[PDB]
Amino acid sequence: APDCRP
Amino acid sequence: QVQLQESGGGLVQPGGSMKLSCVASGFTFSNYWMNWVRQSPEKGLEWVAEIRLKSNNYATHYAESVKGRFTISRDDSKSSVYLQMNNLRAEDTGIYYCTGVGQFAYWGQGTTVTVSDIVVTQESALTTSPGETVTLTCRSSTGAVTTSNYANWVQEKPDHLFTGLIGGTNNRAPGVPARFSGSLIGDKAALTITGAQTEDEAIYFCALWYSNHWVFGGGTKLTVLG
Ligand SMILES: *[C@H]1O[C@H](CO)[C@H](O)[C@H](O)[C@H]1NC(C)=O
Repeated sequence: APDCRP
Repeated sequence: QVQLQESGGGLVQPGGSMKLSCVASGFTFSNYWMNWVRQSPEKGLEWVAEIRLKSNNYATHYAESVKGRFTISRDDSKSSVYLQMNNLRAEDTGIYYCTGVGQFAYWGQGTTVTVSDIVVTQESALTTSPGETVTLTCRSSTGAVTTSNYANWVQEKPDHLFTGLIGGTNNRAPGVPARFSGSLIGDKAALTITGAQTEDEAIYFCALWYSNHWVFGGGTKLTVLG
């Protein structure tokens, strides 16, 4: 996955 | 709230070098990956490079078109990201944007550089009126779009002003109006405007993730009449 941090 | 301020563009010769800079404020820069994306009339919106976090050893990835010529770097103590561009070609001409966060909420104003395969498909144009519901779609040449493509939607208004709307398929970016929503419908990604407004006249781009790179669609010109 990509940058999935909120 | 958030500002990404680019600099360093110009008018350069084929074969030359140039370094772009982007300074961030209003969010915790060091906690997010950063990207460079470029726009040209010929090749549309094109993802160029990403850089990850200190905890990832600042891992980088590049588009095949720039690999071995471009280098992305960051300085967390200055909240800045950079793009070193060597051996420039005519095809590198465009407006260069730094962008990131969930996954393309925030965009810089762009800096112009003038030098002198998966296909993601969107509707070329759609026409609506105020108060209507309009749905834009985003198809992959690879097959069905899934949540593993982390579909993003971004809006371009004059003059080359980008704002991210939706990331991770259906997550609305902070401060984005409630009339915008993301979905997956019939194995395409979709952006719906539930009650279109005159100010929503704009170009809308989708971006899909494939393992380690982004592919942007061609954009949809939405006209809002009446
Ligand atoms: C983002 O959240 C996702 C949930 O899909 C994963 O837990 C992922 O590990 C998180 N992203 C990063 C960059 O750590």
